[PDB]
Amino acid sequence: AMNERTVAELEKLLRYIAANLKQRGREILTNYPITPPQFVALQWLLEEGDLTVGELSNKMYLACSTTTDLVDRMERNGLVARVRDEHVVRIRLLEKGERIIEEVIEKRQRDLANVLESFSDEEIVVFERCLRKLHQEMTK
Amino acid sequence: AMNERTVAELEKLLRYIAANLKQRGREILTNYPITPPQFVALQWLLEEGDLTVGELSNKMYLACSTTTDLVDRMERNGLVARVRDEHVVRIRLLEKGERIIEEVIEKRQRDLANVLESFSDEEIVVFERCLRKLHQEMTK
Ligand code: NA
Ligand code: NA
Repeated sequence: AMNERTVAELEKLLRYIAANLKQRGREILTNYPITPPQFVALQWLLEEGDLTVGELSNKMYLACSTTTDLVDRMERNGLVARVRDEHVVRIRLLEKGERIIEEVIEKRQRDLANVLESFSDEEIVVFERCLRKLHQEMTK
Repeated sequence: AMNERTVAELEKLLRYIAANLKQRGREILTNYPITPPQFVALQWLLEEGDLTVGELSNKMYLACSTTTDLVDRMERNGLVARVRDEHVVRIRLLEKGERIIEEVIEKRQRDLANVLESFSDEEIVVFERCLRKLHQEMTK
């Protein structure tokens, strides 16, 4: 009962929006000593706390081998440490890693504030409402 | 004059929406003999027509060397051909390439129609309006 002309428009929009956001993200990260998958990894640790490599890889949709090499690079560069339970080894965001990602996120926020400056108060509030519903339906 | 709590929410939403869309895209492409950057390349050719490697690489935000290796793989697998002017060499979508991407896009559309089935007629129309404004402000 869904309208295919509209769904086709929406699919294209979402795709070109995500492609543009990806590139803005890239451009922003040129001024930071991390790579895009390190950004993703670090942001997961910031948002979730200590994660095992298994937990991290499930969040990033990577194989364990891939996630371990990534964690290894970040640990080598002092962005994260490996920490075993006192009671299992988890990855913990170090201060150096946290400082960088907080800075990247703030720059991402400023960048978006510039894109959004032509939305009115009402369009921003509706827009957020739409995204919140989209995100919720997409994550089950 | 922008509200930082809201902009922070919106930045996070857009990021987690794009991360979820990327993975849906990945899952869909597991049933197709192309890779994610071949999807992007092919979709640009479908949407724009014949492109030089320079034009294609500017669209994908890649270096020329990277784009040439990609075009080389796709040409080898019969997805695209190189075609010089009669009057400069352009990449042209072959029928084999077009058939595949049209199929991936249709599956992307069906997937989205499922995510959107709980939006009402009115929320879909507003939602599209928001995305259209977002996309337009993001592309200047
Ligand atoms: Na960088
Ligand atoms: Na594939």
